[PDB]
Amino acid sequence: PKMRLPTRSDMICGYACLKGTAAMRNTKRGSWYIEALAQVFSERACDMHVADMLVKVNALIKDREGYAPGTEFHRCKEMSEYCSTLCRHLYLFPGHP
Amino acid sequence: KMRLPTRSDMICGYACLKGTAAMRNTKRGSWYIEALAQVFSERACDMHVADMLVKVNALIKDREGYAPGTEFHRCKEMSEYCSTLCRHLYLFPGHPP
Amino acid sequence: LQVKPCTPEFYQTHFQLAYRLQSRPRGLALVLSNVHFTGEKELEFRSGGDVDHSTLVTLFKLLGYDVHVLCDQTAQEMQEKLQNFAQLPAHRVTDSCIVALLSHGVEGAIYGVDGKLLQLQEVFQLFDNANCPSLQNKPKMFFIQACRGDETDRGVDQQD
Amino acid sequence: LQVKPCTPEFYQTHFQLAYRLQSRPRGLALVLSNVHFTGEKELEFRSGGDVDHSTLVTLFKLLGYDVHVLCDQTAQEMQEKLQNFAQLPAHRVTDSCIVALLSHGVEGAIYGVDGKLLQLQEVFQLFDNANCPSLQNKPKMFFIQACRGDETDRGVDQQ
Amino acid sequence: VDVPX
Amino acid sequence: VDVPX
Repeated sequence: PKMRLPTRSDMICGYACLKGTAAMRNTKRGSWYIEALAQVFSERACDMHVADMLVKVNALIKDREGYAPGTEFHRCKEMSEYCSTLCRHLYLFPGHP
Repeated sequence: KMRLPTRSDMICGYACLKGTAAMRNTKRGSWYIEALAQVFSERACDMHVADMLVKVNALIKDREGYAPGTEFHRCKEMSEYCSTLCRHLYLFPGHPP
Repeated sequence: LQVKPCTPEFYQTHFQLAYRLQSRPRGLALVLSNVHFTGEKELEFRSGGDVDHSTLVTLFKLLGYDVHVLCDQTAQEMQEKLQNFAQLPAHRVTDSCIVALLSHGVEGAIYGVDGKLLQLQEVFQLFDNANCPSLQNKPKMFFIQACRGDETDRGVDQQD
Repeated sequence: LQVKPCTPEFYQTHFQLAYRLQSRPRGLALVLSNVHFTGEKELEFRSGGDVDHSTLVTLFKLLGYDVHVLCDQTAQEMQEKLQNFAQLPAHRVTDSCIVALLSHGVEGAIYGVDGKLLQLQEVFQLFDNANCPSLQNKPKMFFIQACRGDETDRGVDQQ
Repeated sequence: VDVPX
Repeated sequence: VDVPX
């Protein structure tokens, strides 16, 4: 009798938007979520775990709003989330040793 | 003047994954609620809720069914959490006095 | 069950990065347990649900919450009293909220004692920024003890 | 883009409570971008997806991942090649995995360029403990840039 | 014993 | 300009 595993575990999944909603994208700069993701990860992978970085990406997305004058999407919002079956901190430890 | 997404700043812990069952001990209670009370009661002092839920995941991942002569014997389960939180959720138990 | 207090030093080094969480009470908590089911669809009495309920009532009290309790509620009762709860004016002077729902369920929905389903999206919406302005920008915790399927996970051996 | 490296001290005081993550490369990464939709159900061309794709490929290389790339794929092509990727033998000697999926979509599924859908459960399943034993116990990250619906979030006023 | 939920 | 995904 060794320790066994659930069928699925040790996953983290980041979604650009919430159930039943749309994710926003700028036609020049790209998606809000990816842009935010790149900024946080590149800046903080060195000292923050991925789940926490994703909370940080949540904060950026909550404060953003659409620029789409004359259209129904002007000032529109989006909210990101993540779901996690991780069982330890996930530090990416960039550039070490 | 800035606006909010429709929904934000939520965290939801689930005893099991989409499509999967949760397991409950007839004397000790549910694996998840048991795991949750233990971790929260020990670690609320120094760990934010999202991180605490990761530790709950760790306990659940390792637990297995006792129910000899059922298909639930040696069965598994995986909890998960989804978060739209935008900062650390520290419960700061006992502060100030 | 005992909750170890955090130190002042911990508070002073973490309060600025966290949600504000200093109100007394820390918030309102609702523990809603269904254990005994009586509808046309038969659902097995949730033995040990009673220990779940005590455990969470104690835990949330110790975490500084004003704990409200509901036992053995129908789907409609659940929807109505979750809505009343979300609409309580006490949420204005607290910093957070906790809802725990304990029952049988299916993917994305939980059963009331009558075997009818309350969709979880509908529950989260009760507490959202549109509908619960009192909790705007405040952390809202949900805990769902319920099945999302009827298949056993036999699990998998660890490879090598 | 520039990735600040972690300090040795940070590694020493954090490695014990974290997933083992020191393999070189850190993992395989896959960035799968659908931008041009040539199919039945008309899906608007994902202008700006080019910058999304470039940013991740760059990001993941700099985080130390071996980056694989697929563009403009059908539902079936996404499924087959996701399975080929999950089954690659490098996963045994790496410490983690990254899959980023960028496309149009609906709740719980994403669109191929053919307007057909791939269910996200089927995708996560390809990397689970039964199907991808070589990633057992290893952190697997997924990032999904895709709509999960059609209705605009109009937003709400802050009281 | 353990049972499903 | 911002468009839906």
